[PDB]
Amino acid sequence: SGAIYVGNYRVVNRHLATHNDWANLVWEDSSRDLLVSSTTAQGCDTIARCDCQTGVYYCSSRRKHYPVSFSKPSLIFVEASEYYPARYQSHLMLAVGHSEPGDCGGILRCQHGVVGIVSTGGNGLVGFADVRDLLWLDE
Ligand SMILES: N#Cc1cccc(CC(=O)N2CCC[C@H](C(N)=O)C2)n1
Ligand SMILES: [Zn+2]
Repeated sequence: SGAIYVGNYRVVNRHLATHNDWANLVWEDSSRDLLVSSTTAQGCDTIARCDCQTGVYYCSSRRKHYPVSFSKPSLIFVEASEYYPARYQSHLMLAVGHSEPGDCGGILRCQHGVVGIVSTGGNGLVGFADVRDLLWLDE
């Protein structure tokens, strides 16, 4: 679990969005596993606007942060799950690092701010949904 809180927006994994997220929907994209909802309170986070390919992510299944080198956002095949049919997930970045079911929502940050959130993983990989191209989150 986990979310990004920036301005009057809450960014979550689309497959973990709550009834309240859907009732306050701003934007969602199944191909990216992202959903953004509106908030009444001002958020605590700021978004990176950069091309960093290294950073640190929070891994809830270890209660620890780990450093990672990750690939540039791209279209990657993701096997079927209870949440989605087998499909290509766009704007996804992969890295070697521990993740297991439950780690989705953990934040990836570089020196510039929030880069994205955990969205996939397994077998010593961890995949992050990029948010750096969503410029409207800043206004
Ligand atoms: N974190 C993590 C992790 C590690 C091992 C396994 C998993 C589960 C996983 O990959 N998916 C299930 C939920 C929806 C996902 C998607 N974006 O399509 C795919 N996550
Ligand atoms: Zn950066």
